[PDB]
Amino acid sequence: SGPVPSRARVYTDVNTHRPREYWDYESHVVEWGNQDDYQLVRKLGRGKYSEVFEAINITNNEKVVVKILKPVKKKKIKREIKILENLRGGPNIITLADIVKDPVSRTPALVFEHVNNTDFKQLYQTLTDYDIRFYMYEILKALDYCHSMGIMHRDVKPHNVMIDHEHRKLRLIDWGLAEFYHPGQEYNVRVASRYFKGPELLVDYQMYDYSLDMWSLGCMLASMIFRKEPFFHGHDNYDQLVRIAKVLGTEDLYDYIDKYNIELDPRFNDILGRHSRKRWERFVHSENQHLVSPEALDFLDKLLRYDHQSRLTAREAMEHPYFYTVVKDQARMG
Ligand SMILES: Brc1nc2nn[nH]c2c(Br)c1Br
Repeated sequence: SGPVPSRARVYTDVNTHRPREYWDYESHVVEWGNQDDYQLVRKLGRGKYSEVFEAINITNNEKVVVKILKPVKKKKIKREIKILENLRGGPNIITLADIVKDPVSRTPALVFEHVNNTDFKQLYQTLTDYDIRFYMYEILKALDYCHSMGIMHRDVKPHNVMIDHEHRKLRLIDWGLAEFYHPGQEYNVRVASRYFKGPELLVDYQMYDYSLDMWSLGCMLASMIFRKEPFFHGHDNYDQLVRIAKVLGTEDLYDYIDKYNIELDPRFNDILGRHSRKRWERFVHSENQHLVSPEALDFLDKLLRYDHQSRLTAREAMEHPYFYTVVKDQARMG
């Protein structure tokens, strides 16, 4: 039988109509600068693919962020570099300032523009109802741009959103997992963080598209308005689907499985069970009532869908009543 093919409802062929140089990142030539132009000041943290430092550009004494890339295939380094240059100057996208290599260790490193970020473990506890709508609108500006540019982030989560709350600025960072969308291509489902993986990654459906980012965004919105971090708290990839199925119900899950003829892992046979689709009022209590509204629930409900085709696009999300007040204040400032 095999899975049913799928295509994105928006920006399906944008990369096809580009010159081959735009998406053929393997043939991209990189001009490696000298890392001596930067002096590391502080370690801002580290992850599985890189360790991040705050550095100073000794030529003009401006703050930058140096991200020393951990050993991955050069093909994947050019991918992140090509994507960052294609998205350069876009709304709420991090700005790649330079590409350098250590003269001694010869290790590649990326240099980004500095951001004054407050970690969401201290910031999301302080966000008002308006702040969530405002910053979600900013993330949506970034997602709509890169999707329109044929690029698919595949790792949307609070750790990858730097917010300057004093200046109300926001930047979407960490594009090491981003990929170009091409209709018909089957991608690796081993992407994104566990708590933000879309159902298509959990049931191993490889022909996904930009809508994968919209599920991750719905997981962020759910945790912010309900004050439950994370919202789907699974112990592994298989239990992650059971946590989703206990909220969105199992009826729409098996309809999704049947629609795309997805071969379900036999491990899911005994753990999914049968669950109803819970109304969002079960997650509202005295601590989060000021962040929940009929608009927030209607908007959240339209993001968290099994069928990736039925999720809102980034532009459709920006047109939701949930953002009406943010759009108006933006207009007068204009
Ligand atoms: Br500010 C800032 N903080 C980070 N923490 N991890 N990666 C980071 C990046 Br890229 C920037 Br820019």
